[PDB]
Amino acid sequence: QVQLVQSGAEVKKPGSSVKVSCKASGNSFSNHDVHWVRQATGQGLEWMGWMSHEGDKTGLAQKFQGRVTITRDSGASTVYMELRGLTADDTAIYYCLTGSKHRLRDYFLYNEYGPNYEEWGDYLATLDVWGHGTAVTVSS
Amino acid sequence: NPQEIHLENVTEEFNMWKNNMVEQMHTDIISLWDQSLKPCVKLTPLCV
Ligand SMILES: *[C@@H]1O[C@H](CO)[C@@H](O[C@@H]2O[C@H](CO)[C@@H](O[C@@H]3O[C@H](CO[C@H]4O[C@H](CO[C@H]5O[C@H](CO)[C@@H](O)[C@H](O)[C@@H]5O)[C@@H](O)[C@H](O[C@H]5O[C@H](CO)[C@@H](O)[C@H](O)[C@@H]5O)[C@@H]4O)[C@@H](O)[C@H](O[C@H]4O[C@H](CO)[C@@H](O)[C@H](O)[C@@H]4O[C@H]4O[C@H](CO)[C@@H](O)[C@H](O)[C@@H]4O)[C@@H]3O)[C@H](O)[C@H]2NC(C)=O)[C@H](O)[C@H]1NC(C)=O
Ligand SMILES: *[C@@H]1O[C@H](CO)[C@@H](O[C@@H]2O[C@H](CO)[C@@H](O[C@@H]3O[C@H](CO)[C@@H](O)[C@H](O)[C@@H]3O)[C@H](O)[C@H]2NC(C)=O)[C@H](O)[C@H]1NC(C)=O
Repeated sequence: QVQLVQSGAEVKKPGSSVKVSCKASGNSFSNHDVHWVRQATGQGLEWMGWMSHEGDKTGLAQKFQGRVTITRDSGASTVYMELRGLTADDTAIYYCLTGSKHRLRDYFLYNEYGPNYEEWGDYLATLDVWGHGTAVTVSS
Repeated sequence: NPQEIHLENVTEEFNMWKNNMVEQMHTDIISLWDQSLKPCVKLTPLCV
């Protein structure tokens, strides 16, 4: 079991950004997908975003576009996320979890005289074990 | 011995820009260039 670490809970003023961090022991982020999740008590899980274990892809649930970024420490021992514009209805439990994916060629053309034309994509397979999480709330 | 002789008592017409020896050189040289070009590797992988 890889140890996971996440930033302490924080209260923030409305209309403004917050930032969080996470870590994986053994620098195992190189072998797992970075993910962020959000939840409110009495409510279902919401995916927030991810980074590939290769680190060559990132993304967000569309609700977060233009409000969220993901960065990492060199050698990927830790990861970070920044959230922007938060308001009192953004109070939620935030999570950092490791993950797995399947990478399969989605299209190809063989080339006799060159690299094959190829298209590829990622399909999430499973969530790996969850981080302890962070709580973030917003108030005056 | 690429001998030449001056001809006694002779003159002759010449026409630069009309002689086709030059034209032969134009296509002979090109053909030679291609002759050595043909047995070689294509670089079309590099259009990536
Ligand atoms: C010729 O081309 C084909 C493609 O056309 C090649 O196959 C493709 O190979 C790549 C790997 O090179 C695969 O990507 C990897 O997929 C696995 C998941 O796939 C496994 O599970 C399948 C599902 O099994 C269940 O369900 C079926 C019914 O559907 C049941 O029969 C089973 O019993 C199970 O219940 C299983 O079907 C798969 O087998 C297929 O593929 C193999 C070749 O891999 C063939 O021999 C088989 O005949 C069959 O077609 C397969 O067993 C993911 O787990 C992988 O994710 C890892 O890698 C990512 C980076 O690429 C990384 O981002 C992820 O985090 C993850 O990393 C983990 O694994 C690494 C080792 O792989 C570790 O280093 C790392 O630490 C970490 O642990 C990955 O996505 C393609 O899926 C596969 N194509 C298809 C459509 O399946 C074929 O290999 C080529 N031949 C040759 C000789 O090269
Ligand atoms: C040209 O090749 C591309 C792949 O390189 C083909 O893309 C495929 O296009 C279809 C249509 O957009 C995608 O199908 C999707 O399937 C789901 C479920 O059936 C449906 O919900 C969507 O509406 C859609 O039809 C398909 O996923 C996509 N493939 C990939 C790799 O993205 C396209 O079909 C090719 N054209 C020719 C003429 O073959």
